[PDB]
Amino acid sequence: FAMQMAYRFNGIGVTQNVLYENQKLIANQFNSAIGKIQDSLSSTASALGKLQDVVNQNAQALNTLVKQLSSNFGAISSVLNDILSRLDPPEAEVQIDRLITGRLQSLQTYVTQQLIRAAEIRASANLAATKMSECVLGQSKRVDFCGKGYHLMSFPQSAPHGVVFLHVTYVPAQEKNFTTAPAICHDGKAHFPREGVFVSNGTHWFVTQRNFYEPQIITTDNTFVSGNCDVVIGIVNNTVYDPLQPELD
Amino acid sequence: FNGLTVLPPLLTDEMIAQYTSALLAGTITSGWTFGAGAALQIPFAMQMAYRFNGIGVTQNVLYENQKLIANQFNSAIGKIQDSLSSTASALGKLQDVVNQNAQALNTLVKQLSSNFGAISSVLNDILSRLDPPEAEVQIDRLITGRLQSLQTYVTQQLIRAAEIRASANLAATKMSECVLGQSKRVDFCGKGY
Amino acid sequence: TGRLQSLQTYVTQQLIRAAEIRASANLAATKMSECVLGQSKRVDFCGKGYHLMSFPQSAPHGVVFLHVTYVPAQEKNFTTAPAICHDGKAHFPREGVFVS
Amino acid sequence: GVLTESNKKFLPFQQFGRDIADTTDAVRDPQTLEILDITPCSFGGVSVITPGTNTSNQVAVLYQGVNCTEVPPTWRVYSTGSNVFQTRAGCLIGAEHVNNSYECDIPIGAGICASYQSIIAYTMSLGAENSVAYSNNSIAIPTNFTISVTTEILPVSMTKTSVDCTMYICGDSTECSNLLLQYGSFCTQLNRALTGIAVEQDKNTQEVFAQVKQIYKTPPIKDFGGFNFSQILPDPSKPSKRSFIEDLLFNKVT
Amino acid sequence: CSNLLLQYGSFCTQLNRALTGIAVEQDKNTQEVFAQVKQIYKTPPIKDFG
Ligand SMILES: *[C@@H]1O[C@H](CO)[C@@H](O[C@@H]2O[C@H](CO)[C@@H](O)[C@H](O)[C@H]2NC(C)=O)[C@H](O)[C@H]1NC(C)=O
Ligand SMILES: *[C@@H]1O[C@H](CO)[C@@H](O[C@@H]2O[C@H](CO)[C@@H](O)[C@H](O)[C@H]2NC(C)=O)[C@H](O)[C@H]1NC(C)=O
Ligand SMILES: *[C@@H]1O[C@H](CO)[C@@H](O[C@@H]2O[C@H](CO)[C@@H](O)[C@H](O)[C@H]2NC(C)=O)[C@H](O)[C@H]1NC(C)=O
Ligand SMILES: *[C@@H]1O[C@H](CO)[C@@H](O[C@@H]2O[C@H](CO)[C@@H](O)[C@H](O)[C@H]2NC(C)=O)[C@H](O)[C@H]1NC(C)=O
Ligand SMILES: *[C@@H]1O[C@H](CO)[C@@H](O[C@@H]2O[C@H](CO)[C@@H](O)[C@H](O)[C@H]2NC(C)=O)[C@H](O)[C@H]1NC(C)=O
Ligand SMILES: *[C@@H]1O[C@H](CO)[C@@H](O)[C@H](O)[C@H]1NC(C)=O
Ligand SMILES: *[C@@H]1O[C@H](CO)[C@@H](O)[C@H](O)[C@H]1NC(C)=O
Ligand SMILES: *[C@@H]1O[C@H](CO)[C@@H](O)[C@H](O)[C@H]1NC(C)=O
Ligand SMILES: *[C@@H]1O[C@H](CO)[C@@H](O)[C@H](O)[C@H]1NC(C)=O
Ligand SMILES: *[C@@H]1O[C@H](CO)[C@@H](O)[C@H](O)[C@H]1NC(C)=O
Repeated sequence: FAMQMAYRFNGIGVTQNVLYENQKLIANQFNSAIGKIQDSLSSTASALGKLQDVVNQNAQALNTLVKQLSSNFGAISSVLNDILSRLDPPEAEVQIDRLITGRLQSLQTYVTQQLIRAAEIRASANLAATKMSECVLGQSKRVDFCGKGYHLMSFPQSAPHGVVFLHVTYVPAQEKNFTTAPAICHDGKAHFPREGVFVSNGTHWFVTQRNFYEPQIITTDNTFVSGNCDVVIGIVNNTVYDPLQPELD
Repeated sequence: FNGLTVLPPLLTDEMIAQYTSALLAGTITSGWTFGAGAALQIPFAMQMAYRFNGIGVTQNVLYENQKLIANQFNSAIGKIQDSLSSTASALGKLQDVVNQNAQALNTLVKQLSSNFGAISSVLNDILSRLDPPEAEVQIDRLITGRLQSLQTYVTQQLIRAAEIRASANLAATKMSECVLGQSKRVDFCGKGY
Repeated sequence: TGRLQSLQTYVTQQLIRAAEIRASANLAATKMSECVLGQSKRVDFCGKGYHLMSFPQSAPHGVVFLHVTYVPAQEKNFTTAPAICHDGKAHFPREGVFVS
Repeated sequence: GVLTESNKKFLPFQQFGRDIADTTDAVRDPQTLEILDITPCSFGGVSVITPGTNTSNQVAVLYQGVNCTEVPPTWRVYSTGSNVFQTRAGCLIGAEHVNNSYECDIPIGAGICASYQSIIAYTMSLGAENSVAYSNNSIAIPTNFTISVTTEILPVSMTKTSVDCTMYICGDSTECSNLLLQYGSFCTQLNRALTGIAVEQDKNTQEVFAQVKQIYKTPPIKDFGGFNFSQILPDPSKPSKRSFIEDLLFNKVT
Repeated sequence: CSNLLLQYGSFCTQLNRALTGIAVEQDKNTQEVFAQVKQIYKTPPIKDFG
């Protein structure tokens, strides 16, 4: 599992070194987050409101359909047995027709609204299936699709009429301010970071990865050279140390 | 009108403009970092170099050609203004919703002028001209016609609202992915890289 | 009134069905854009496996996508280590995994 | 309606006027022969903005699209001199207007919304304001990180209900059934639509959950580098074999 | 008219409920589309964007 988490850290753009040098802290943070989720579910109510709204709407629609069966609709009574019991068929037919028309209209309205609600639920289920495919069976680069932050991995949980996703994300924290430049000039040549950004702490210059502060000495290994110093806007002067020379000596 | 009221939106246009301004200032001054967590400042040139790296071109090309890229961007955004100001019918998609809603409301209003088999379409006229025992016969026909028209209007409005919700969901997804980040999905965010 | 009610029911049903057809068409257009004109990293969006490329084919009222995917096979057991020590230093792979 | 001195001019032969759908907007009196315009007197809906019967019994009443100048189902306490606030969505009575502004609970409209401190009404707040220290040679880089777990709830299916068209309308009456037979095949279409919805309900669940070729099982010795999945994983003690989180979710929804 | 209309049951309760649902849905759509920022960021007074 640690190697899998290192792969996911590589996926979000962070070197896998960071996981291995912070494995205990990361495990503790994940455990604490799970505990907080459990506490919030146990204590806070109305969190599962989206699941409850569908049930409430369906129950209300069905109750309205049942209660619409007790309407006169212009007839003498709303009970067919009473109409048939005290009336001859020639005049009972006129009374029955109004009830038939009213009940048919109410049932048609119910069926149409149910079709609309079913279409909405189908769209929601398709979204849930897509999230299951792209957030649980893999790692997604789509922003805010599998939670807020940099997605790491998700866990599905079953619900009475739905699915609950627990999205684990990487959130940067404790930022610091530095001075930066686009390129470094050495021997009249422009040097660019292979993967990272040049930063300065006031007196010296280093290379760090873009999502975690790990300053390193600027060398030929972690930079590449292209062109002279004139074209680039914002160049600064610094030395680029090459490891070959000390060993050659 | 007859029972026809229009409810003002909860978010006034000034608030929506403020939200768009916050989005645009954040994406200029921070890139995609403000989406994930706290907004981390970055020079705009370096953000462009990062995005060139994202599309597959080395950040060398941006710095060697910064002025040309800036001029091209400025010219394109100026042509956007020219096209919007001069050319018309560019916003037909937005106009269609307004036209459809206005037409539905107008036909709902105009369905109040139909006899529906009664002696008149004015209910007060029926009451004044006719005794209560006979007036109910005409009133029932009027009730049936007006109920049917109102039910048709409501059904059409629900069916249209479903499509508007689908469009709103697509717009929200595009705001999340195109604006708060850089997408690798082909043709999702414009045409090209 | 009977015939008009039947007609209204037919029109409402047709509208509801056309909404679903439009949703399917939007999905098909998105699949064409993201799999025929490109290569997608989204899981199980175009075939099962690691997507390589797709080919469209016309149908009487639809479209057929032929998804070409890469599926690993014939796995083998190995032994791993997160890092390797040499001269009192920790070493990590640049783009691979340590196996034994 | 309410009569007003009309400004539009009539040719010497008309008697009244209208704009759309026989809406008489003007008329001339038969004696003074003066052109008058007719417009309906104000009407609108009524809304209650209670914070819940639990907590307090105080309420605020909103009249939609009504000017504050003229207002007077009696509502004695609401039409005698209480504090009245006029908004763009109508007039508000029973809620005091505060000069402060922050996030609110109950929307009203046009950027105005109310909450229970007494009940107050105020302009909605979009959020906090911060000015990022942008410069052409300054960068912010994280030095630490946090891991967040968030929950997303998505409904996938609803109850499968079936309604018998014949028995609902008629309910064991042969005469009613014979009369209904003349109406064609409405019942058949209704039953077909309901059954289609019912089948779609199972199709949704099959699409969402059935995405595993095999039933993978976790090893007994749980050594995942320190990460603890005890709550997420199924609990064999429970008869339903659900996990702790799933048990909590099922208990909440009833 | 209203006394005769009372014989038709609670149709108009359903109509008003559907319209109110649509009205709430519109505000939900706008809020989901636009309200995606925790804070209201402001651009610096000096415009030097390269
Ligand atoms: C480093 O960046 C920080 C921002 O996190 C600077 O602190 C803010 O700088 C802005 C500049 O416009 C001021 O308006 C704020 O008042 C500062 N905040 C505080 C709490 O003082 C900081 O000044 C920067 N320092 C250097 C040396 O660049
Ligand atoms: C910027 O960083 C450099 C290198 O880390 C600092 O220079 C060294 O600081 C350490 C103290 O941690 C001293 O022991 C060394 O003698 C310094 N010189 C070297 C290594 O050549 C420098 O002090 C930092 N500047 C700051 C923090 O303002
Ligand atoms: C980096 O160093 C080079 C040479 O070491 C500087 O180039 C000199 O720039 C000055 C600027 O007025 C000229 O007068 C000299 O003729 C240049 N050449 C030499 C050999 O001195 C360059 O300016 C330095 N970078 C910065 C930002 O100052
Ligand atoms: C990164 O943040 C974590 C917590 O978010 C820090 O760990 C805490 O450090 C303080 C100070 O030593 C302790 O009192 C806490 O008990 C620690 N918490 C945990 C969960 O371990 C960590 O020190 C931070 N790292 C850096 C480099 O700032
Ligand atoms: C994973 O978390 C669970 C829940 O916190 C741990 O189980 C708890 O263990 C402590 C100490 O043994 C007991 O006091 C609690 O009653 C346990 N809770 C439950 C719900 O069983 C479990 O020990 C953790 N896993 C590991 C390997 O430590
Ligand atoms: C950055 O802006 C300052 C003005 O505050 C200016 O003097 C300097 O030349 C600029 N540098 C670059 C690389 O644009
Ligand atoms: C790896 O070893 C385990 C235990 O010896 C065995 O169950 C498994 O089948 C092996 N995998 C392969 C691919 O041979
Ligand atoms: C009606 O008579 C009154 C006085 O008796 C007069 O002022 C008015 O102009 C007359 N109007 C018409 C239409 O004859
Ligand atoms: C409901 O009542 C309980 C106590 O009876 C109280 O703690 C809670 O805050 C109330 N909630 C609301 C929304 O009024
Ligand atoms: C209410 O009527 C007064 C009197 O003319 C007017 O000044 C005020 O603007 C009206 N209110 C609104 C909201 O139009």
